[PDB]
Amino acid sequence: MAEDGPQKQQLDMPLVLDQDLTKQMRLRVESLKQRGEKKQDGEKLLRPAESVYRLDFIQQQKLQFDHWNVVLDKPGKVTITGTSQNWTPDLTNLMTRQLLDPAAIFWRKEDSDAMDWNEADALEFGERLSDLAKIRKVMYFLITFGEGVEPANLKASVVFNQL
Repeated sequence: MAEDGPQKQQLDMPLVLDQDLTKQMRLRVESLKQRGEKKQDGEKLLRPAESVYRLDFIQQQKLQFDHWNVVLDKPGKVTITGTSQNWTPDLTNLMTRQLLDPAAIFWRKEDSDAMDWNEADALEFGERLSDLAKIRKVMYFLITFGEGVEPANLKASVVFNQL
């Protein structure tokens, strides 16, 4: 319950995964209800490399979109790709550099509670957030568990301080 802002309003909303992968994450909620025994929280499914980021639009306009601490059921990192709505993470994933893609990256190691945030790329993505004001209808983005590793179980967390 740490107060990130001057004790004002705090709006922290987690972000969901691609619908297919989310099929394994939300299925997690059911895992705890039926046989949540060996059903680990992560997503033990071999998926290509695409997680969507879906969250209602926090249309506060007083929104302090600041933290994008994203995690995986395993200490590691994941890649964030900012593309247009003509690119679906479900039908596509981290595409080449021909598409507009500012690659921002977050790395969370629990054996090393250190987070490496590549912002120069996320700064360009800062401009992408303004475009959100044009997609103010919802939050949608592309993600990809680094093909070869298992973040196909990325449970993201966003801590913003609402003004």
